Amino acid sequence: QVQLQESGGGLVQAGGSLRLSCQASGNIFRINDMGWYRQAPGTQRELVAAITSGGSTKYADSVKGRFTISKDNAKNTVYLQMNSLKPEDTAVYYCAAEDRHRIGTVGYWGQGTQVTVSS
Repeated sequence: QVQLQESGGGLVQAGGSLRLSCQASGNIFRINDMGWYRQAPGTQRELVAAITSGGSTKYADSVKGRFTISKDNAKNTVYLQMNSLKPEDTAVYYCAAEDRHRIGTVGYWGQGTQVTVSS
């Protein structure tokens, strides 16, 4: 099994930038797709960005053009680069990983990292 650990959250002024990191450890070879979800105060958890091992990406319309998901294989980490942050990006952000032996669902979750965008 696999563990996911997020970091890089915090407080940023509207219009500012923030880079989240998710380091995977354990049985790395088991990871297939990875992604970032977020859960704003009161709302449901939503998929924000996803990446495959080969580098294919996708984004929710609400963040597309502003957020970039990427990976560093050597460091076993995936990133969420968040530019032009708006107050509505305020949420707990969660790292997620698909297990190759159970495709189509999340196999592993991080504990979540708080991003607060001030007005």
